[PDB]
Amino acid sequence: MGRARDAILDALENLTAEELKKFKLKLLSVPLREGYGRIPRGALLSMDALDLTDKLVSFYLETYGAELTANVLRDMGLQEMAGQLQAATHQ
Amino acid sequence: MGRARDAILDALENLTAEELKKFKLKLLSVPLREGYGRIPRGALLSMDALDLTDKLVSFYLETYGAELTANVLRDMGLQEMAGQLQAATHQ
Amino acid sequence: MGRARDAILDALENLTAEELKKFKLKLLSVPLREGYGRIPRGALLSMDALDLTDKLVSFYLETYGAELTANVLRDMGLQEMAGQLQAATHQ
Amino acid sequence: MGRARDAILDALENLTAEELKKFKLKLLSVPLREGYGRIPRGALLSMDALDLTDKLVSFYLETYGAELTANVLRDMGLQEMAGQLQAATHQ
Amino acid sequence: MGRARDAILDALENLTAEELKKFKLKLLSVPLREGYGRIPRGALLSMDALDLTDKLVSFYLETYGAELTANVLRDMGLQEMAGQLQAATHQ
Amino acid sequence: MGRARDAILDALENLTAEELKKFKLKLLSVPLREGYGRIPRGALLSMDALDLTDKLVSFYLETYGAELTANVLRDMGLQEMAGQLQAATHQ
Amino acid sequence: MGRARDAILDALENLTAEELKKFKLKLLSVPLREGYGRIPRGALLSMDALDLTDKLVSFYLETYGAELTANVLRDMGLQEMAGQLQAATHQ
Amino acid sequence: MGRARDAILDALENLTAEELKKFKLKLLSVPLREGYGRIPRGALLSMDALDLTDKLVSFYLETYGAELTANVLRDMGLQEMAGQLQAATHQ
Amino acid sequence: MGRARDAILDALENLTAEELKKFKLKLLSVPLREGYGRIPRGALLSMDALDLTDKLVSFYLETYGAELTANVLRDMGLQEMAGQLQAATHQ
Amino acid sequence: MGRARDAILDALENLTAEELKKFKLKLLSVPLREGYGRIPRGALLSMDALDLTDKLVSFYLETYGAELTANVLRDMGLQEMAGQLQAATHQ
Amino acid sequence: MGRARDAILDALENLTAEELKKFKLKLLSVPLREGYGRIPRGALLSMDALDLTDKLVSFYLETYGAELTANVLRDMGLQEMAGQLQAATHQ
Amino acid sequence: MGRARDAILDALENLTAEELKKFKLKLLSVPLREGYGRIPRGALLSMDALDLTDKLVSFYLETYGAELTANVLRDMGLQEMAGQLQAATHQ
Amino acid sequence: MGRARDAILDALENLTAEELKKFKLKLLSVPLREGYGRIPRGALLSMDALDLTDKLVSFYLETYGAELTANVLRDMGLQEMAGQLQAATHQ
Amino acid sequence: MGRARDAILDALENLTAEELKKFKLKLLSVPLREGYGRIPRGALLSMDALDLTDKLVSFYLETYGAELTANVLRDMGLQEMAGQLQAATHQ
Repeated sequence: MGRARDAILDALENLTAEELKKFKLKLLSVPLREGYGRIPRGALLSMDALDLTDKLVSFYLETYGAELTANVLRDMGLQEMAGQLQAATHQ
Repeated sequence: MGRARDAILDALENLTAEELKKFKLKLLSVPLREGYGRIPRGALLSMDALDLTDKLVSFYLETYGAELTANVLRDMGLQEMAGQLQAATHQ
Repeated sequence: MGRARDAILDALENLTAEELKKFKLKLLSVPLREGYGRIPRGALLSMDALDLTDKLVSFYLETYGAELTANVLRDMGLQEMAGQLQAATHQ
Repeated sequence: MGRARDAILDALENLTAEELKKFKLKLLSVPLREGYGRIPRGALLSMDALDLTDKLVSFYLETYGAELTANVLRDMGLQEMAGQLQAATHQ
Repeated sequence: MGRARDAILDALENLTAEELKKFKLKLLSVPLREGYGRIPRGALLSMDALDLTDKLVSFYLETYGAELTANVLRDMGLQEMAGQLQAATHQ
Repeated sequence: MGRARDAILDALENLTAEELKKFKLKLLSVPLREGYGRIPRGALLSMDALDLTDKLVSFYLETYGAELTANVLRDMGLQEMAGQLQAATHQ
Repeated sequence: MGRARDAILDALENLTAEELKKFKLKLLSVPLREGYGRIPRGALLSMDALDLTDKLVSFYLETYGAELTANVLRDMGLQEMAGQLQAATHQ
Repeated sequence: MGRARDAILDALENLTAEELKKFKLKLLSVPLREGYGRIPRGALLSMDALDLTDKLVSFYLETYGAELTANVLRDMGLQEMAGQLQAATHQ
Repeated sequence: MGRARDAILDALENLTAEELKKFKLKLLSVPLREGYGRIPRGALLSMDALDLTDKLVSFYLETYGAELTANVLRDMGLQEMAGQLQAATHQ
Repeated sequence: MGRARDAILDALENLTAEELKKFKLKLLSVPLREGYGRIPRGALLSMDALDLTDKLVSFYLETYGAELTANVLRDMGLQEMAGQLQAATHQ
Repeated sequence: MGRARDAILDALENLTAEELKKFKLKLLSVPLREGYGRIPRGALLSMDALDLTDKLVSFYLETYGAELTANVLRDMGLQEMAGQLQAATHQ
Repeated sequence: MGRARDAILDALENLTAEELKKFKLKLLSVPLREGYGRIPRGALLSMDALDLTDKLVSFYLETYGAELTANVLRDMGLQEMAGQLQAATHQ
Repeated sequence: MGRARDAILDALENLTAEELKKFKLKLLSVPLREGYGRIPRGALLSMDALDLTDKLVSFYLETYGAELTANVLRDMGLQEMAGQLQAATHQ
Repeated sequence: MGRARDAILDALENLTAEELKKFKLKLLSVPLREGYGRIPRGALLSMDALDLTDKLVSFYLETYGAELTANVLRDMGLQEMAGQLQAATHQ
């Protein structure tokens, strides 16, 4: 088990209830590269942090997941945990 | 065999719980073309999206089932799902 | 997918509690184009801004949804942040 | 089978949570004509409006249930929804 | 749907706190014609102007609502917005 | 079955929050006649008006409940609503 | 319901602050008929004129309430205003 | 088969899970006359109302079951619906 | 259960709101006998008069609560309120 | 079997959640005598009054459970409920 | 964001508590450009200078708001502070 | 088990929602020695005092929780309640 | 707990709104002993005498707080109230 | 985490309610360099000082947040506590 599955989940556990749903809604419209699908919306409106992390690390690998979450956090206004996430992923 | 069984799938996979029950409840009252039966009341209120797609593609053919769900989608006001679904259907 | 969902949300994120209440109340009587239903009252009076975005998108696409929100905002007095909304939607 | 499945859904979906419970509790004492029984209390006290439509159409025929709901609404003070639904049902 | 809902809410938006509660209290004793109930008191003393518009149009018909509000406003002394209200509603 | 179900109904929604809590607190101390126990306190501090009616009618007779509510009602000061409750229940 | 609720409030708006609280304080010591309670002090020490009228209606009906306010207003010196008050109430 | 199997069961469907839970909990402590055992603890705490009635009528005959249910409902606070139960049982 | 719950009650709504904070501030400091604890301070800063009565009856029985209320009420110099309260309580 | 099973029963529905939660929290810290374990940490924080009653009676003796509940109730300040329950248990 | 929202702010806190009232009422009669609504009275007659600036910038354009404020302040007679604020605005 | 479970919890419900907010706010900022992790804020900003004590004892033993609470409470100025806190701790 | 809570209370009873303002403002500059913080400005500038006593005893020892109060009243030249307060506090 | 979490908090409770609102108002227009977004306005104008600092850290990092707060506090006029906070920041 790569440590990346952990260094990402700790990021979501400091996000409040009012903002995590904003995050997950924003996830529906984030840009995607070629060869990668999107999580279905019907299941989308159901996860908490841990199982959402599970499906992100499943459909997306550790790397592209890391950068996509970093970018989307930077988009929504928070770059602070984005910075430490960047540091943890890059090293 | 037309891949529409997957189109109806991700069409149903992108929609949540409070509206899928509305979907099936409306399916009990939508008009049906001749030569076609209606799904029995006994079990219908229990199966998931997967089994729903399975039965609709079994009893009804791909075009008829797809257009039926499509009309139901415009019935609830959901056209964006219906639009991409019809896009997948006609071509 | 279209970045309109990404754009529109910012408008509702910059309104007070009573402002969005007036918004949703006026939404019940706005004119509608042919073939478009209206969101039911019992639901709309409970969800927040982002959920309201989700349902308006599910009912109205990027173009019609954007224009109708712009019309409502121009009706209620905000022509300015609606101005950047319509500017972003156009390009 | 009667189309009344939709209008009754249309009525229940635009009414708030505080008044749907008023509806269901008032259903316990509305007069009932011959040949019909009254819905058990315990089951209804947790189930939603659409399933309520389901059982009321099951035990009571669509027309009778329609005027029953209309009588409850004019009893509880809602007139315009009652009028629109009775217009849909009568013709 | 009828534009009269807006013609009521916009009129009530220029009423001050002592004005609106005096309006609401006199509403408890205004004469009512046959076939129409009265708003319950306990909840009435809590919700705001827009909520009040919703309830009055729910209990009373948008036309009938227009005349009853016009009557009560003329009764309480303010004749200006009564005039603009009747002008807007009549056509 | 007796209309005491909705006869008492309008009684609670014509009195607002600060006195309905007084109502239930009085209920903890009003004397009870033989063969009937007192409602558990933990549930009373959480039920609303409708749940209050449901519990009191379930545990106390529609008649006996009518006299109980009337007595506690004019005991706390309100005789008028107790007035039409007297009128409706006893006739 | 009786017009008295309107016929009473008309007394309180033509009189300014120092005498309304004098009426207020005299209310604590006025004689009461049997079977009638008195407004709680700390509760009464907060409302305005219209809420005071509502409280008077809550404990006292149109007849006894109007009579007692008329008697007190006569007692406190202002004789004419009680004049048109009793004129409106008697017929 | 006696119709008492149906008679008793009508009591269960108007009792939701909470009072159902206290009912089944008290069942482990209700008084027992000679010649009668008690329902096993393991099967009790998970089983639905219909099967509760089934083992009620198997372990205990129609009469003993009738009075034990009447007594336990009276103990838990419901004597009205228990009242019609006992009225049906005696005649 | 003693009517002191009703008795103590009417004392708190006959005292001004500016006083009740001084009331509770003294209550969190008055001497107590053995075997009885003191109210959690943070909660009493948010309870109302009714909730204050509820808590004092919950921790202290009707009697001891009566003497403590009398002692604190005479301590602040309020002679009339203390006299009427003790007259109600002692007999 | 011992009727304290019922007594401790209504020792809990007379109190609501926010004191129930601190009660069950202190149950993790109440003194334990020899031969008795403690309720497991994982499950304890999840069930309602009835279920925790079941577990405490299974783990602990009716006399032992009753006395420990009395002690912890005295610890949290509720004295009169403790007194009546201990009166029931002793005789 | 334009400094015009700020540029009005400092120009307003040197306006005494009485003349902001006449300023507010005068705002209800100022000429308005087409496509622009008028600020609601019920709100406007209650906020301070800060919130008045907030809603005037929201409803009216920052350039438009600045010029209209300069015009109206010139209308009442003040030329010095009006001159400095307009000088700050245009350049 | 150490009695600090109570000795901490009692320090919290005797202070209102305002100060516990800055308490929990500083908790994610106070220094930690090595080997001890920090409670996530995402769950933190929605818990009560009880759950706060629970997680503090979970992550940190009774002693370390005791001194951290004492020191942070000193930081926010409360020296006396914290005073009996250490008085309980060392002895 | 110390009676110093009560005395300081009526140490403030004869202070006018103007002198208590001078009191609190000079409390912002009085020297303090080590181990004690300074009162937050925004909070003090809105609290009353009672809340001021609450905060000062919360942060400063009853002995320490009483000595500081004696000192500050001595600073302003207030001799009589300071003398009686210090006489009460010392013994 | 950097201590600046409280080094900003202490700068907020020492200023009154009348000026924190115009502080957050000015925050709506502060200059921002690239990579830094602006807090949504609607949610902004409802938070307190603590939540204000929370999103100050959430949107902007420690040094950036501290310097922007220093600049804005210099801009609004207060020079003393601004110097205090900046002195706390740099060293």
